[PDB]
This record gives sequence, C-alpha cells and structure tokens, in this order.
Amino acid sequence: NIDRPKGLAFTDVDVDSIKIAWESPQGQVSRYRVTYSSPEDGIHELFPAPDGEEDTAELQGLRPGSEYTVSVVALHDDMESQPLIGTQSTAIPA
Repeated sequence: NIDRPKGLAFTDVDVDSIKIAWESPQGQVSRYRVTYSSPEDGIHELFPAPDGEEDTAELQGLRPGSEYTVSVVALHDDMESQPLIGTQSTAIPA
C-alpha cells in the first residue's frame, strides 16, 4: 500500500527552468502524477514514471517568472494519495 509523502524541496528554480525533489512515500511508487497550474497559461499533467532512485523532477521549458502552483501526487495501480502541493516562485529574469 502507499504511504503518502510529506514535504517536497527545491534544487534550482528559474523563470525558465526549475528542479524539485519530493519525499518518497516509503512505499516505492510505480507512477507519479505531477501537475502544475498558473494564473495565465493554465495547468499541465506530467507522467514521469519514476523507479525509486529518481525522487525529483525537471520542469525545463517554462516562461513566466511567478509562483507556479505545482501538485506532486504519488500513484499505485489506481490510488489518490494526499496530493503534495509545491508553490514555488519561478525565478524571474533578474
């Protein structure tokens, strides 16, 4: 069974490139539904089926430089573990 994650972290965030890393749900997930929404462009669905060694994501190819509302959700055959939110500020072009 899954175990639900807790809090995610961020490595390198940029108006056009952000690296995030969430905590594994101590249950080895088979798929991860990472969605990110924004008050302008809209939202998108990411399907980077992880394996166990890659507990992070690479949002490379954005544009805006504001707070992006991302939601990391672990998966397992067909479950909906607590949706982990990740509100980060896309480092504008300073």
